Amino acid sequence: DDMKERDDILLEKLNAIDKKLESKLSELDHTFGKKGKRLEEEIRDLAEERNALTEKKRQPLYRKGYDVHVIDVKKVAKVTKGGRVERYTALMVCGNYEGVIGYAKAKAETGQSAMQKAYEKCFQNLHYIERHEEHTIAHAIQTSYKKTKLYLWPAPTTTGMKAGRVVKTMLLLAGFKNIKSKVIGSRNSYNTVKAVLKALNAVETPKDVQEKFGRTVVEKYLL
Amino acid sequence: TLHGAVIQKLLNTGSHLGRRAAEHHFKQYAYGTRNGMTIIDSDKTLICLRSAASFVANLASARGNIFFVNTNPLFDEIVELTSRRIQGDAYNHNRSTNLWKMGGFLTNSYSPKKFRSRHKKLCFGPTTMPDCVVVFDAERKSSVVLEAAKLQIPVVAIVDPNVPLEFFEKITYPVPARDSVKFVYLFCNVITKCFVAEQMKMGI
Amino acid sequence: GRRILNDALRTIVNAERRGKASVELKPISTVMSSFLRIMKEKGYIKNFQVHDPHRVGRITVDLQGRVNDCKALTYRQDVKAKEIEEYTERTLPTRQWGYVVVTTPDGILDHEEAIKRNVGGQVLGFFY
Amino acid sequence: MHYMGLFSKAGNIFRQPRAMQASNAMLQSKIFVGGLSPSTDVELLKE
Amino acid sequence: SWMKGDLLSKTRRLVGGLATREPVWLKAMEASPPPVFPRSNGNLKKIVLPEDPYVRRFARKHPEAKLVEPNKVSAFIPDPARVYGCRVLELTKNGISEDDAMSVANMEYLAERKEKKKAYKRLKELA
Amino acid sequence: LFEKEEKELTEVIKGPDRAFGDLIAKSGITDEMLDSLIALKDFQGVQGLPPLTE
Amino acid sequence: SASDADVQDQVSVEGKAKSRAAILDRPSSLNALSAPMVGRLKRLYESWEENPAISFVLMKGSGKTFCSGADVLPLYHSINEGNTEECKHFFGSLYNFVYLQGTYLKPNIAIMDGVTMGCGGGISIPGMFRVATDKTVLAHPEVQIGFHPDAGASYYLSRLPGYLGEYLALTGQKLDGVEMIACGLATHFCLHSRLGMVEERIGKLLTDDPTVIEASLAQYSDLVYPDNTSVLHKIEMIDRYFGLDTVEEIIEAMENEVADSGNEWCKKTLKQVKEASPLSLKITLQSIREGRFQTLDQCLTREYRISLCGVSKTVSGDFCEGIRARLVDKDFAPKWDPPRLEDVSKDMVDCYFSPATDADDSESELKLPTAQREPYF
Amino acid sequence: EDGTTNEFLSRFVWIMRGKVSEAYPDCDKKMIDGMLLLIVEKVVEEIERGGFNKVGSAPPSPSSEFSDDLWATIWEVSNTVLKDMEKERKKEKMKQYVQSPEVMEMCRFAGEIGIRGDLLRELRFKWAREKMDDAEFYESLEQQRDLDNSIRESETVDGEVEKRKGKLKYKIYGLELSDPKWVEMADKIHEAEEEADWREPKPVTGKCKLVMEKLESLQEGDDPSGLLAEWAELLEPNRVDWIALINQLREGNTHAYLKVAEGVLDEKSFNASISDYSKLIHIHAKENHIEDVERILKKMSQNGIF
Ligand SMILES: [Mg+2]
Repeated sequence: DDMKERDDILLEKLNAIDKKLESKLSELDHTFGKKGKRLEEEIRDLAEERNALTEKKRQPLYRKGYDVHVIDVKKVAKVTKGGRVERYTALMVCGNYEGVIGYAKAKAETGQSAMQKAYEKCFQNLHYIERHEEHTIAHAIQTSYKKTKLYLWPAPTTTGMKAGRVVKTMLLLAGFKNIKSKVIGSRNSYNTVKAVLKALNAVETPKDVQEKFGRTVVEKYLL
Repeated sequence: TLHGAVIQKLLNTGSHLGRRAAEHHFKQYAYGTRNGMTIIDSDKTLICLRSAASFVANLASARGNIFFVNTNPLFDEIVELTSRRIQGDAYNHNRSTNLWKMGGFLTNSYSPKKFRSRHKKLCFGPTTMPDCVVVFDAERKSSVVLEAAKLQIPVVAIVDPNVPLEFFEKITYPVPARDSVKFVYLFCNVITKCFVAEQMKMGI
Repeated sequence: GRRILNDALRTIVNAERRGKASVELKPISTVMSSFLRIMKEKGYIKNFQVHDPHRVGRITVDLQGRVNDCKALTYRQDVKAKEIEEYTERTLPTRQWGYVVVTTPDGILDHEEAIKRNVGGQVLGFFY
Repeated sequence: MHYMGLFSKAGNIFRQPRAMQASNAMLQSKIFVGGLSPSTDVELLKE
Repeated sequence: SWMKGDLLSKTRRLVGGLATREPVWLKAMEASPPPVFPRSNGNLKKIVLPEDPYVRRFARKHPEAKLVEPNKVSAFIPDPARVYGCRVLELTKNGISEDDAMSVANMEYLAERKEKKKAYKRLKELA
Repeated sequence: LFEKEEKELTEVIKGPDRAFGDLIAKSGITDEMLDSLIALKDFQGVQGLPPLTE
Repeated sequence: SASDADVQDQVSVEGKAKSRAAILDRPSSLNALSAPMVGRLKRLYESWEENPAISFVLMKGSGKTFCSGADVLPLYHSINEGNTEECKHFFGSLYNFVYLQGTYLKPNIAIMDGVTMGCGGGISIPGMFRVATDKTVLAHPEVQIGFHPDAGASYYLSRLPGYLGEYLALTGQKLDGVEMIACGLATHFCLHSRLGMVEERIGKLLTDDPTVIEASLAQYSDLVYPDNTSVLHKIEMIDRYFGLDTVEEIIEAMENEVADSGNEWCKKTLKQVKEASPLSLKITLQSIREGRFQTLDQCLTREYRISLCGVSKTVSGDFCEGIRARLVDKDFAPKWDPPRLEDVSKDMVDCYFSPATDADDSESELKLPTAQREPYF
Repeated sequence: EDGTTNEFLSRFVWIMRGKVSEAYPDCDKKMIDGMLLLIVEKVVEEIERGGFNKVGSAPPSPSSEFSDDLWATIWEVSNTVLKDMEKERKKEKMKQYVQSPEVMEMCRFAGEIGIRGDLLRELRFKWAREKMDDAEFYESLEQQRDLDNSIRESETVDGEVEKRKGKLKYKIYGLELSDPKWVEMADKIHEAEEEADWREPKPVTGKCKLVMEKLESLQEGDDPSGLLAEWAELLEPNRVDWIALINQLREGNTHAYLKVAEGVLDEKSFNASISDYSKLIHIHAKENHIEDVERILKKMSQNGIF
């Protein structure tokens, strides 16, 4: 339970520094001269200390049990008068096999640092996806993002997953088990990621139909 | 009925007189059009007021943090007294009068600051993330609604008849009225009385 | 009938997307009234009223924000009683939610009732 | 709806506020030219 | 993100699936949900009064007349035109010809103006 | 002043009060009670904001 | 099936996000219940209680009438054709439905946008939330027809403050929404014109907390106070004139007062009392002054005993007489089997409250699944 | 405490009258009332001598003024009152402990699993019962602590020194308006609503519908006094109800329309102002009844208005 008190002591130090800074800033208006200059220097030192304390609260955290995979690493270039300025972008996905899925994109100078930055930011945009009996989607869904048109179809329980690299990785991390899919049009990887997240969230569950229409939605084999 | 008296107090405050050419999303609050104005429904004003006041009061039991943003010079003192009463000793006049001008003061609340001069005075961000933002911005001078929508924070704000759809859809608790001085005072009075009545129930 | 039927259905969907409360349809037809009765039974519109049905008809429909798309076929489409389910699995975009409305000797039915009655006919359209 | 339609049968409650009436009086073909209004703004309005 | 729904429903769906920790404001929002109002067909009806045609000429009649707003009063004390229209609505209310009702309201307004003038004269008399 | 008041009140009458619907003027309900009726909660021992004239 | 299509139209069901509302749809007889209507409502409410996907339930009436009571003309014809099993099955079904409403496990909300008489209040007023409109009228004219305020009306009338329950049951005095919310029968009040706001705000709640439902109803409701002409201002007259033991003391004290100081209220109470059947008054007075100290199931049990006695014509034909003279002949002058009230003794009114289950016939006792429900009202 | 003492007495006076009427059937109601007064004096003497616990412990020796079987009946009657009181309180505690939120989330998990119906009801009742049991153990400890603190304090400070009911208390939405300033506000609101012509007519429900159906079937020359008194007894008309009847009768029958106003010309509940006189003289100037014009001017000048 030491994380909570570790944050609490930083909070108390920050509150004390804020009160001291307020007390000195109150007197700067009426203080003139060398006394004002030494108050300016003390205020600057306090500001340096408070910046150093507020930097420490930025501790990124990952979650245990989650899997993170790399979808794309590209080398992009910018032209200046001295030559070509080359940077790297990495796109990464994460998921916990139980319905939570996320993605992030980042840009750095090296191929390792781009993956590190996207790995840090991968846990900040997480969606929840509803599955039908923990293995397949509720119904077939078609949607498009720009020029990337994506079709998904559900399957019986002993079929397997029929998908390309990007769609298969995303659905495997989300926690689907029996889905057939097809990508028609442009096959840009970043637009494929976005189109998959659009399709997986456009699916209407039987509970959603139940709430929308006020009727009872029954499985047909329970009839 | 007492309800007809409460409604005319709302009408006495002058909060039913909007501006011309209301948008599509405001005709569910509008009533009619007369003398070059859109007449706002006082029934829906009262219902929205009760919902907003109940939410602000119900934060007190959960011990939430409420952030006030005011951009109009006409309501300086009322918002100052409301923020002093609700926020308590953890109140900063410099922050409450100057931090809303900084762009990205919530999405980037941990960026460093530097002392330069007399300036417009130096103020850091909040140490704690707020749980609710109460807005008194009608000219839309600050990005507080956009940042709160980006960071998933509830927003209580008073909506004009000419509010854009983009700004309207991110407002959680709209209160359809014209923000006159009497209605701003009445709004802040209901908020303060509800919060202190909730605070007294825990012995504080 | 197909032109005015698709005309009224597209009017309904276009006004659903604007978040309105009522629509008015003119010209009208008995086929259109029966189609709207099927929609009311399945719960996609709340109420509908027919005014002056033998001289100059007009229909007022009250909406609630539940219908996604309504189509009426602009061509002739035959269907037998044993082709209804296989046709439904290829006509609806989601293949689960939505009803195909056909016309039969027994009347204007949807696709689930006509399987029970074992009667086919001409496909009029579908809503989902 | 009930109460607002009641209170329309009362005194003059549809009276324009001061700001709206003042903007109406602010507003009340074409305009002055740029080289004329700039001369006016160069001579006056420096106070 | 790419989830659908408003703030309360999106947050509820997120916290049900153990994606995010529970925010503090979730319970207050569940105890006090935001308001809802029915569909409106996008049409605003221009509010009108039956006294409107009689109010009209009342600015030509008794030409310009009283003004009780610059003279900031209250939004309940009628304004000349309003009382004249009320009188002719309840006047004509009883059959009485329209022009004759206008004449008998005009005469009583002018008698009131004479009464006000002699009140001001006695004000100057006791001043 | 007795001769002044009655004669100052004849620039009034033909309906001296008017305001057919001014519930605050005709009754005597206070602003604390009105704020109590709004929000549906009792306000006794509750100090809120200073008066607007202050 | 293909045989139930009339009853499907008689009891319409409206579905919402997490709520179900039963709407009474009988415009010919002004929403008067029948045995099919009560049985269908029992099945619907049992299934909605059994379902976990429904959070609260509602009851509405369509038109200018909420519910005018029950069908007595069909019972009259069934008695005239000889048998009594239809009446017995109707009474047990209605009282079972009232018991289910009183021990219902979810929030139930009853909207009252019109008149309410007889069992129309008994099906709703034990509910968790009662909403009354400005057009709401609640009355109990069973003594004019010769019947007793059955269907649990001996419970909530007996638990009113003062002797107001005795006053209302004996005199058949109507009430308003403000008077209902003053007495505590109605929980919330709202106008007629503002009904679409509240009826959809409740329609799109996704909660099950009674505090949340109550605060939403209060926030969308209306604020009222009773006028100077309200019935509750005369509660000291109610106490003074209705607090004695027997009905003869009441009527003679009221006659003496109306003779001496000529109070018009005692005259109007005399006119209200004199129309009713003299046998029923003692039954109703004993019913209220007993059911003040009994629970809902026991009140239903001895109400069923009184009902099954009074439809068997054990001692009188006041029931059929009043029904025929107020519905069939419509002469407004019925002639009771006791034409006065003093000849009615303790014997025949004990024969109404009698334990007929001691006559070795279980079918003359109302059955109730008290162990399975484990009642708490 | 006052409620349970009054309810004990209120149930007791109901049951012991019926027991005395059979134990001594020759005794009339006055002797029954005397015996009841004596018995209700000695039972409150019993509960001041030893509380309610002594009433449920063991039967004591009766006094000489009553026999032993009368005290036996008093004992049985007091015990059947005690069981009823305890049962009612147990059921009202189970009523809220069913919907306490811990049991609610337990049943929510059970319903998400698939337990439904009688098993769900049974488990919900068991969990509410366990909540009740834990609450009663906590209150037993709290009462033992309170009594020990009181007796410890008493020993330390000794060692240191040397029928009829009726009332309305208005309460709406959990807000009390029991002060008389609220009834004054209600009066001063309702009078202004009456004054500004903003009151609404009462609904015409029940018998009153056929009365106006008769008023639209009235004949020429018929005296409407009996039906008018019948309607004034039924619906107690104010000015707004009166003018609503007038306006519906305007469409109902024109000769009956002219009868009613004439009949009413003097009633204070109508609030006859100058407008009614002017309308009634102009309609008969239209209808050419100069003698009726004289009659309405006579009843106008009778009230001092010229
Ligand atoms: Mg290509």
